[PDB]
Amino acid sequence: DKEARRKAANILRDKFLNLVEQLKKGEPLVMEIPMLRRNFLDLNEAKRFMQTVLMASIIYDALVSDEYPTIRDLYYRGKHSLLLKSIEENTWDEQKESDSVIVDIEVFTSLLREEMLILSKEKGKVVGNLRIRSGNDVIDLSKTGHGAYAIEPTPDLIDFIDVDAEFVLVVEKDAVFQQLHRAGFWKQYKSILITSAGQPDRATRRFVRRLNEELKLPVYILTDADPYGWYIFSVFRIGSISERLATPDAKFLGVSMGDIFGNSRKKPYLSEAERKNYIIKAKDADIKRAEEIKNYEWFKTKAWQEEINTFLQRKAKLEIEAMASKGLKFLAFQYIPEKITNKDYIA
Amino acid sequence: DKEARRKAANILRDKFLNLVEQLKKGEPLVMEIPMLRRNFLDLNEAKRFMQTVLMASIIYDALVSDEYPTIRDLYYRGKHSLLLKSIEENTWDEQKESDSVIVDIEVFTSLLREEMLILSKEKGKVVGNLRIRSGNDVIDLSKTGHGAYAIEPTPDLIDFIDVDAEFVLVVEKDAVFQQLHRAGFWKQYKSILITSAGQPDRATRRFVRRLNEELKLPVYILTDADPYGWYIFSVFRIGSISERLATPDAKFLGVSMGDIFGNSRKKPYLSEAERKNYIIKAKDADIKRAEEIKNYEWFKTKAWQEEINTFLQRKAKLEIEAMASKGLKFLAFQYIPEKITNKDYIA
Amino acid sequence: EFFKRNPELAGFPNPARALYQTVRELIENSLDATDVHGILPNIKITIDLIDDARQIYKVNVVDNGIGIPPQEVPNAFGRVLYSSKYVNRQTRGMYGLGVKAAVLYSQMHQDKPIEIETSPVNSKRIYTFKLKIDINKNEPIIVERGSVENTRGFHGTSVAISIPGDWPKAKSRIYEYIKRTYIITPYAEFIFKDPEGNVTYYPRLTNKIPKPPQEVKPHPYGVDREEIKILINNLKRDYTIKEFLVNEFQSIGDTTADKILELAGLKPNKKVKNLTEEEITRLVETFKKDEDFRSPSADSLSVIGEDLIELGLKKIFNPDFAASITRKPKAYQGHPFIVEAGVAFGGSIPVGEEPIVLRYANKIPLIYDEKSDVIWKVVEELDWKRYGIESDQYQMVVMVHLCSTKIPYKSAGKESIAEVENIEKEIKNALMEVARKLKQYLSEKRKEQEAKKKLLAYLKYIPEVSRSLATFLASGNKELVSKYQNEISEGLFKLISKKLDLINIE
Amino acid sequence: EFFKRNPELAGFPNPARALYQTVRELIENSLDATDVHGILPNIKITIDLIDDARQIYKVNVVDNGIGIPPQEVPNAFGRVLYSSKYVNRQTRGMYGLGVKAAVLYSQMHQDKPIEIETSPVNSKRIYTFKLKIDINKNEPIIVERGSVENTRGFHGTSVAISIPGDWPKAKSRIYEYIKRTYIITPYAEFIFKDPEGNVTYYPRLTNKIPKPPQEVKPHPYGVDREEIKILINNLKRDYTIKEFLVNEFQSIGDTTADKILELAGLKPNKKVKNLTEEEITRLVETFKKDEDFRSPSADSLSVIGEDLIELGLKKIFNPDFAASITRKPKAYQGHPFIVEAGVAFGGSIPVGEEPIVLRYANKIPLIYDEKSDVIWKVVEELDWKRYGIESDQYQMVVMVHLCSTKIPYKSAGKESIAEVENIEKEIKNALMEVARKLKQYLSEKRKEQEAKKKLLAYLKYIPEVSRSLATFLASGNKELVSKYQNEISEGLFKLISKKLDLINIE
Ligand SMILES: C[C@@H]1C[C@H]2O[C@@H]2/C=C\C=C\C(=O)Cc2c(Cl)c(O)cc(O)c2C(=O)O1
Ligand SMILES: C[C@@H]1C[C@H]2O[C@@H]2/C=C\C=C\C(=O)Cc2c(Cl)c(O)cc(O)c2C(=O)O1
Repeated sequence: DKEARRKAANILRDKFLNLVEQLKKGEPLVMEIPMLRRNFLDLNEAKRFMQTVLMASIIYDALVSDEYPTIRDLYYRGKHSLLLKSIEENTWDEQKESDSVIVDIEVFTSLLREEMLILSKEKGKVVGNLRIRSGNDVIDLSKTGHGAYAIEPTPDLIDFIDVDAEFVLVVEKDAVFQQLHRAGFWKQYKSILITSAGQPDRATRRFVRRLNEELKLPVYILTDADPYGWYIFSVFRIGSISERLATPDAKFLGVSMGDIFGNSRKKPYLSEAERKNYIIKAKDADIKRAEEIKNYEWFKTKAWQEEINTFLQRKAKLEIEAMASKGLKFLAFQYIPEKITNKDYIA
Repeated sequence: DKEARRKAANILRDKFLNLVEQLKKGEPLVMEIPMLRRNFLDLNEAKRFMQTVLMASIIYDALVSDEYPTIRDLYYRGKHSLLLKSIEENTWDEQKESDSVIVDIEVFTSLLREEMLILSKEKGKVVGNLRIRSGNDVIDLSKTGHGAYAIEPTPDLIDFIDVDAEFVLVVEKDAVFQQLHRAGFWKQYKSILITSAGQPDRATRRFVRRLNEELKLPVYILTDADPYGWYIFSVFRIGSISERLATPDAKFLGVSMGDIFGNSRKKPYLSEAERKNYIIKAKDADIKRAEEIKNYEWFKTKAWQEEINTFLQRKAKLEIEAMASKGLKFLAFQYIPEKITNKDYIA
Repeated sequence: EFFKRNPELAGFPNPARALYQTVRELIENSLDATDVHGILPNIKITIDLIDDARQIYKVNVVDNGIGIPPQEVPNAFGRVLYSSKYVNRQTRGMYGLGVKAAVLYSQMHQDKPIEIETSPVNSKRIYTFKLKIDINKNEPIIVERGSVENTRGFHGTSVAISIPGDWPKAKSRIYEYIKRTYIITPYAEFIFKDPEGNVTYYPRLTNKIPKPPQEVKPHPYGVDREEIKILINNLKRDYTIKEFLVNEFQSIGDTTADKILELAGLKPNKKVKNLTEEEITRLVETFKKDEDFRSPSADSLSVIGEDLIELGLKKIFNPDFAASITRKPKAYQGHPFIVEAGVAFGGSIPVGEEPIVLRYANKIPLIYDEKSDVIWKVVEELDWKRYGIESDQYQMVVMVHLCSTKIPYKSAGKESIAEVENIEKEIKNALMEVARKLKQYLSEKRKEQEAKKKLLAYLKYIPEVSRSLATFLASGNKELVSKYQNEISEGLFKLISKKLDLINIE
Repeated sequence: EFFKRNPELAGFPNPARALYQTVRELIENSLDATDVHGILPNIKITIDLIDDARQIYKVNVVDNGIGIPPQEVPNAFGRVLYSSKYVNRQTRGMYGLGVKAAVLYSQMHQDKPIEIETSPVNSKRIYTFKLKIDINKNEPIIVERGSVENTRGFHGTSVAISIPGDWPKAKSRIYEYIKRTYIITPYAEFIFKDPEGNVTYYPRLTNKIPKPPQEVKPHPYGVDREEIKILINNLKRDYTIKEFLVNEFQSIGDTTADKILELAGLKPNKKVKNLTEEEITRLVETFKKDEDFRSPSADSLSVIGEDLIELGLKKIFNPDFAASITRKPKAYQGHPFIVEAGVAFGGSIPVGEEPIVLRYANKIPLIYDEKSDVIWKVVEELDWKRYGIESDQYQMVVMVHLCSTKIPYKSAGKESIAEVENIEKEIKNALMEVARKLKQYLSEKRKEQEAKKKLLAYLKYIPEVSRSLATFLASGNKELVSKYQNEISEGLFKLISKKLDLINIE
């Protein structure tokens, strides 16, 4: 009784079968990889081929055969035949290898794993004034007890209906999420509140840039002082460790250096006292990472720079908990609202 | 408009305030820690005291003040006063320290963090023919799209209503869960299917042993060949790294050694061929762990032993994916059903 | 006679060791010429080097003591004394040849005289001598004798003797003499000038000079054939045996005596000069056996003092604690004896793995043979843990004095004491009677450090549990500061359960 | 005359080196007595030790060659040859004293005769001799002369000479002679029996004996005063100068000659016997200058062969490849010359850091002085990388032959070739014309290994993409096995785009 689902399971095959098919037995063909052709008639390249045109069919077959393949489930088709040649080697040897072959196909076609149905392994809750149909149900995201809905690793077959908010807020620590949630932030200041859980997964992403893109909702996110926190953010405006389906122009909301120290222009949020003991001093293995990023072509651009070296300079960071340990009331009806309306953040 | 919630926020205080109160200024008192009294009038013990009777009040205050504290939020009350003594030290120095002081209180009272409201950091999905009220909503766990409900780190204020199944199945790999789920296992063989996500959290637990205890539902769980997989299990019948609110008599369902090799009594589940290449050979840093557990007082008991050394003996393990890569149909309407009705598992 | 070919026996084995000897012979004497007659002594000791080729030195002692009656000058230095005429009052000084040997060794290897000067108490002039000796027929030859005028209120005795020795070989050992004599004799003022030109001055730190020793009548249980004879042929009148057994010995009253005559079986009213060789012995037997006498009175003895000790070893070690003890007198073979003992601890004393042991016999230090001493035994034998000492290395010093008219020496004049049991036991206990004191002070050190250890920590911990426990009372933010204090001080006092103190640290 | 006091110059410096000489003198000759007259030679070489005290040996060569016309026996061994009468056909053998020197050295240090035997082709009996010599007046004395019966079809020449030497010092160097002569002359059969009792037999490996060398008329540009004289006084009739300038030299036709008479300025029809000392020279000048003659014909030369070489160094090194080359003949100072060259590689040849160089002048090996050779230069000078060689260590061997009637030797008879430029260049190229045969074979080795490298890998990869690409066609599980093969072989053939082969490997 499957629907918008048996949509893709079709646009998949036909708009694929055709592209990988080349046969054309007039003259010797090759694939084109735009990011570099791969001639089957090479040496260094010979093996790289049989690997693509395999891990591919494995997909296309498991595709019409109504299966739901996980990436590893697919790695485990290394060695597919009995031995024809008695060399008196393996198809692929290490998952890493198999994966790359994916990503290559993934380009040749234009279709991202999740669209070919290879369903992977996703986490990341969400909650808010939002109503979707997923598969055969419509589940309302307000009415959720203290729990929370957790997206489906295929978040592209998921229809929006009624919405009610002005901004999406992406928080990184599951523990704090449970806090913002059991006060009621997302209802008081109409919003949708979603957490990743640390490193953002491959499709807690897609959800986000879909909110931001199809519903015109602005996205603020928040984590720790450290270079760690700057990273989370990085991923959210591109996709883990250098397609174009992750959201740029997301917004960084604190915790800011000046958040803890101030400017001659603007008051600090931390008491001089609390600060001496909440601040965890900077190990030098940290100051490395900073100086590596301070260089990334999408930090270099802004006066995002400003808030980097200020750190390179005060050698100091704090955990988000610390701040919230001031007590939800503050974190709820002061920090966010103040900062947000205040235009205190980076863009 | 809070209810079964303003329940606890009361049974908390009164059945607490009283216990920690001792004042009784007749003669010099102490606390009793059954797992060993702690005399405030000692030396080695002096500091251990002010630590308990602090991290305690911090709880009791934040308790009537309608806050929702996370463990760390609480650690960040190290140093609470200005210096009275010019030693020309800190309250607590490392989260590890603070934590223990919790667990201690936790006993003195009889109440588990989650019951005092300290809400922690709770991740583990669930799905099935089950209906609960949580807080102010009733959310049905069948009607869930491809998503799935994610329990609340306070899973003790959560009422059951209509149930419909005969066993709960606890799977360890989120990726495989998404598979069992989008075929419909839990509906075909009426069940509730929940995954942890690796190491089981402190309250994806409580949920389970509450299903098993209050609804009389039998619990089968499955993971990888390795000593890793045996561990997951371990936790599930006690609680990470040596109260009595984790479930014993849970059930281990494969993947079994004989699962991959057979017995002269009973046929094996993989082809001889697939084996040569799916089995990942045993590193010696592994055979250690095994010989460590083969000793744990709750493995030693059973002929759980049998299936330990068989491994100590064939130096071999496989990943759950491997098996599933045989293709859901098999994993769905053969593996589980066969094993389960078959009494193929350990108890 | 004997010292002529067997030198090493009386303490002159070789050039070097002889220097040390002569020095401790002159001091020994010079004191007993002052502090025993009740004057604060001012001794000066200078050694000079007057010839490099042959290694000849000039030992020189100058006191403010009484001095020799002029005519007895020769019969003190030149005459060679056979024996050590049985002793009747405590003195300094081993053998019975003493200062005489020094002059004898001086005429054997070098050709210079012995310059001497004396001037008795309340004397007219200063009588000067310069003596050499005739060794073959025992009689001193006067080279020079004269007298000048006395610049008032002067009395003293200057002795100057030249001998061959080895300064560098015995240096570090002589310095130990002066030093260690100074300790147990702080009522004195010493100056020492070595052949190099190094001066040392140790100043009088008080003037409580102890009671001196008193001469006393011989005691029965400790005399025999030889003596009795010389007590008799040394008389002046016709004593009877009676008188003689009573007015000549310690411990012999009318009825107490008569019974001795019943034993030896002798008539009571018989002339004394009329005693055969055998009759005597038949007496000296019953002497040896008779059961109940009294104790050999110790008024012939002399003590350092349960304080001069303290001062002595305080003003030179500067410890963190000191203590001493003087026992009641016991008795050995017709003679009395007492043991004194002390210990000093901590402070400036050098940290080492074992204690330092200073030995004292009759108000003189013993330096050589500390290893074969009845004392070196006890104080190494003693279990120092049953008395406080926790550590491996520690700074302890131990002083043990032994005095009597009859000091048992272990071997042929080798500077250490013999293992006489009855003595060894009074030496032990004496140490125990201090050792359980040192333990005391070092038991109140852990105590005094234990308070400031707690009472310090608590001042930090009673405000916290105070506030905390108060929040539990009133939930409303008003009592916070009221409930606070009314149990802060409430708490505080519940602490003077164990120890009482009011302390403000700011 | 000269060899009497200056021995070392013709190659007899000392006992040992002389042994080696005598040996290579007898072989040298014995060959030129067979292979030049067209018989497969069977030489036997035995050295014996007949006296230990004085170190005397007995070199012995026995062939199946022609032999000496009996009467010319003495005038071959005893007579001392002044000069080396200008050469007109290639021969083996340096100087102009050769085998004569051997017998001369033999009569200087030992007292035994020279046993000789000969028997001409188609001979009646065997004529035996046993000769000694008179050194002072140059004439041989016959000690013994006789003859016996010939056991049919026999012809040969047995020479037996005794000399003093040092076997052990020159052993390892003689063995190199035989060996290395064997290589370039495999149409022969050699046996060698050393003084110890070691036998060695190298067997004939074929019988393609090369063309022998032909005698030929002297060439103008390379003759002078001395010769012209002896061409004249060696005549029989009255030649005129004309005839004489034509029928007596290479290169001199009617019109070609007349112009020489225009130069030297001589009447053409003049008696020859009537030529003054100066007239001659005025001729030998114009000889030296005249521009265009022809080439000194090389029908007087003789070659190994672009094959006997191959075989020779194949049947003894057993390599993985061989090649040789014989050049066209060039010309030098009135004489002709050719350079042959060869190389062998791999297989059995010993792995070492540098190549082995065998030198050959006029069909004889050169052993001594390989370091000062015009050849040892080129082949060390040559850049072996511009020809394949990748490795540091490798197994290569190189053979360079040089032959002419006028071999330029560098120093006073020291067994190595002179750096005549025009020669050195034809020696080079010759090596290049082989060396670039080496690069070829080692270019078809990477080729042959490149096929089995691909064509092997593909057989593994064309079934997989085959199946895979077939699943894409029909989705239904029926064509799986039909589409499969109809493009497996379809694929397979698209591969014979590059290389053609049908291969079954099981
Ligand atoms: C009469 C005095 C005091 C006597 O009571 C002292 C005991 C023994 C002395 C014995 C002597 O031989 C005299 C003597 C010597 Cl040897 C000496 O080196 C230094 C001295 O000062 C005296 C001395 O002055 O003796
Ligand atoms: C007449 C023949 C053939 C001559 O053409 C050969 C050229 C030179 C020979 C010179 C000789 O001295 C004769 C000779 C020697 Cl020495 C010898 O060791 C071995 C031989 O077989 C011959 C020989 O038989 O000579």
